[PDB]
Amino acid sequence: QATQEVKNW
Amino acid sequence: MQRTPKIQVYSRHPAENGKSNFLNCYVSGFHPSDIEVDLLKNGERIEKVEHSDLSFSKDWSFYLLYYTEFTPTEKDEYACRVNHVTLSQPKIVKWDRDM
Amino acid sequence: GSHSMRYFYTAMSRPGRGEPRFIAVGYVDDTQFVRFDSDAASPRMAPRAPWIEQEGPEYWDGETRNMKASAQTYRENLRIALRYYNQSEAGSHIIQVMYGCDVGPDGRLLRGHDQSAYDGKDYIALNEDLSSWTAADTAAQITQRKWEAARVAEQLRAYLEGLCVEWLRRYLENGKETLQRADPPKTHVTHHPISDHEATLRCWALGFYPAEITLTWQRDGEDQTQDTELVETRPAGDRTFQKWAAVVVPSGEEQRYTCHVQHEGLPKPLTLRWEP
Repeated sequence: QATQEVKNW
Repeated sequence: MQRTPKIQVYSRHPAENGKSNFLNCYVSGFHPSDIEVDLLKNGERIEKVEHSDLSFSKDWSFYLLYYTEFTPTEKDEYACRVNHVTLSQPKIVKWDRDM
Repeated sequence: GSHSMRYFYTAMSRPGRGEPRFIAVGYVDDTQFVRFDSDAASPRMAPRAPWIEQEGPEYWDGETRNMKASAQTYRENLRIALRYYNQSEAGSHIIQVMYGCDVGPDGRLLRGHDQSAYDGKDYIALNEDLSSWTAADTAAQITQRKWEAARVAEQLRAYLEGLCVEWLRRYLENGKETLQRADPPKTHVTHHPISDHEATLRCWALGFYPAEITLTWQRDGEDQTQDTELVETRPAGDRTFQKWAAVVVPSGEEQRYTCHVQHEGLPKPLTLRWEP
């Protein structure tokens, strides 16, 4: 299962 | 900042004339990811070739497997033809059943 | 033995040819099991291994929702990267990401990974502590400061120690017939004269899984590292891999050469020679 993005660059 | 593809042309199983097999063209080590690959039979493009999903190595360079079913014979010549931004002209690598 | 799970993202801008393409693939060891492509007619997280197909619609809908959101995030990150490198909106650029977890034979976390690149060069990496970052340049230091302020590492650590290893353990069990089976290489040496006084010996390894292998030539028991031609390990297309190693030898000296093969499917390393 993939993880979710937390913050942009 | 660009890396030219390495190219290997080979079969899934040891080649036996008249026995069905898969012809593989493995392109790797290249960057950026856009790349044009044709498999050729006696110089002509084979239709409906399939390819793997784009992935990449620990050094960020990309790799792809192109493949098609084929039945090798004594006289038929196979190759894969590759174009990439790093190449002035398409590179043709002939299938050598001992490589 | 030990196992890994990895997700690989590639986001590629293409000004004048639409929004950036986003492709994600997931692997367990050397076995791909999912894919997502934003250019597909109907983009979805889709199965690529038989043992993942049994996951239910909640799984597939959640993975698809995440991938669509991640594609949007990386489209935003490509625009941000232009500002960080003083680049124009005319050129094509690529962000790559790889992340995931390694477990030991007992299923416990061995180490976690979360590393990114811009245009094929290291950008930022989560350190092995899963708490601090290594930035490759002053642009990635801007990202580092943002991610330190937002405690991003804590959230990634929670994934890497938790859901990452839990799902990996589940996949290993559901795919135990293949993911937990090593296939040893089938090996042989071929001989090709080059001239009247030199010949090529080529040591072949075929049909093996996983891809990690060592093929070495020795001459009189001494490794021939600087004199060996070694091709990149290549996929056969049936989950297996192939590799060969070649040396050019003086005619009449072939029996002084031995090929050595190490692979996790072999109980012991193998020694082979040309058999005329």
